[PDB]
Amino acid sequence: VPLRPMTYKGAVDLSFFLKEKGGLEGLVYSQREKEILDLWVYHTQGYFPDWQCYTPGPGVRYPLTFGWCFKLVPVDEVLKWKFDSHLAHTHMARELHPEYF
Repeated sequence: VPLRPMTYKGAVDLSFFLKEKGGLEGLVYSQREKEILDLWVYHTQGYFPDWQCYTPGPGVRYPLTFGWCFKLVPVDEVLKWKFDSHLAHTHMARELHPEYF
């Protein structure tokens, strides 16, 4: 498909797709593993890969983009992808760090 920007509408439906149909959930996070993912999504769905960002360490990393419903939790610093459907409702990345926005 053609080329388009991530949108909340889109982000949400995506968050679903991946959860619902396959294993991102609980996947150890990594730089490349992210990146790969980006493109993948892109090739898959023509989203310009500039929307997959999370808040900085320590602890739980919150997706920057409102409506992308995955965060990165620690293991016991090591991060695993986790799905959470409330980040559809709460834009955590925002109260935590309104500076960027």
